[PDB]
Amino acid sequence: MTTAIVPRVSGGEEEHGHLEEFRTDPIGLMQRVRDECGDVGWFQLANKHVVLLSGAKANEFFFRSSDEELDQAEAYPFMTPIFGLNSALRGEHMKGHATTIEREVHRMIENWGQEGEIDLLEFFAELTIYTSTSCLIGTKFRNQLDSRFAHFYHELERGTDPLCYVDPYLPIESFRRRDEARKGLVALVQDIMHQRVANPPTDKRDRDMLDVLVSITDEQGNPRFCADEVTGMFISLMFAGHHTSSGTSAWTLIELLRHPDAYAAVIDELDELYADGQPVSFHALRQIPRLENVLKETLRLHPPLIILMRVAKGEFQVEGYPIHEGELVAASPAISNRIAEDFPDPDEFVPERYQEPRQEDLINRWTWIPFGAGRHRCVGAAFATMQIKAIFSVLLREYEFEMAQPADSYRNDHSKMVVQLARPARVRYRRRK
Ligand code: HEM
Repeated sequence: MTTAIVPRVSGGEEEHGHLEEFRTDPIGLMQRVRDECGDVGWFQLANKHVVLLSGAKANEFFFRSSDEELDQAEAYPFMTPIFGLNSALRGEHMKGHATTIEREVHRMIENWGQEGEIDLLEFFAELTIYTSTSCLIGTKFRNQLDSRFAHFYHELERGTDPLCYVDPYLPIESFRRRDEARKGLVALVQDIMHQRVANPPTDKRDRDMLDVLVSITDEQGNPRFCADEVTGMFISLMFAGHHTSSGTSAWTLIELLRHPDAYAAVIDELDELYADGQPVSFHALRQIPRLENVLKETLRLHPPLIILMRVAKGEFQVEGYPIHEGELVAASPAISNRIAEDFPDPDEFVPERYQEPRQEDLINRWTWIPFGAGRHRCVGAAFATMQIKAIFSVLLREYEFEMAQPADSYRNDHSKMVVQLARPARVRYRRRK
């Protein structure tokens, strides 16, 4: 009667609590937490006690917390088996990156020809393997990669089943495949490193991050870094960028196809913009208003990170409720982005939301959170937005697209903590005049 108890959401009668619901319909679970509990409720993942926050006030507490109060890395048990930016994300690099991104889109569609069909999952996942490695690690390194790298990295992402809260090394097939894939990536990187040590650049202009790394010496004069550590570093350099860009690119195309008036306006704007003959490295770095608002609304409806988790490293209070040391704390862009009082008609695709009168992203900084907020904002948000603009500047000016299945049949796979499209998700293309 003196101290409150955070209410537990219904369900979760199994021995690991709500874990099984969390690996089938996590968004429905979080929606129930909101509906039954309000701004502060909790659900159970194995032995973990997840305090789910929602609404502007609780979200603000989350996003203002320090890295030392609410610990990010400890909330994600798959990070250890997977793993083992003054660099790429300086604005001075964006123009060069846009050029790289255009080039990779060109390479992906080189052999498309006049007409055909693609699987959205494969297409955007592979494309963003190459954009991510080239922009975030270097073009010299990406040039020494092939599809074997793409497919191993994919299996890493598929190694994120929430069963990792029982045990990140549970003897299940997707975890075995994950760990084998990490070994395969170490082997690819090891061969590349062998070739780099054999051929150190004689011109410092030819050195990339890997050349520097393999040159580093320890106190006995021996290589400080082995292939395992290098692989882990490179995985971590691109892990925040790949699945998010892949999913967001796919859903941007899907929402364009579900809304052909928005598709038409975006195309008309792109054709008129690029009629000045300036290249993608120019336009992708300046305003493309209708495409930008389509992207903002795609992010609102389909945020690639549906939950953001932390481990409490102390006792806290939020809206009169305690959070105890060791409990997990979470915010949910999936739920937050659709709060009706902030986003009228929240389930509807309305890119006008972001135009001057409404500006629903800017005036709801604690509930419009596809990129996070406060002290935990996506550091690659500008790179991610530029990349989408460059990708669709190429794709939509050179090809036109059509759904190959009903509009309502595109859906996400939530079986893993990394979100990706569910099958089927296919689209037709035809080359433009
Ligand atoms: C494509 C759309 C993207 C979205 C919606 C997105 C979303 C987010 C979110 C919500 C966070 C906060 C995570 C948390 O505090 O728990 C975050 C953090 C971060 N993001 Fe992104 N992201 C995207 C793409 C990218 C890209 C392309 C990169 C790198 C080039 C990147 C790099 C990072 C980094 C470095 C952090 C902070 C460290 C971390 O939390 O891992 N993101 N992002």
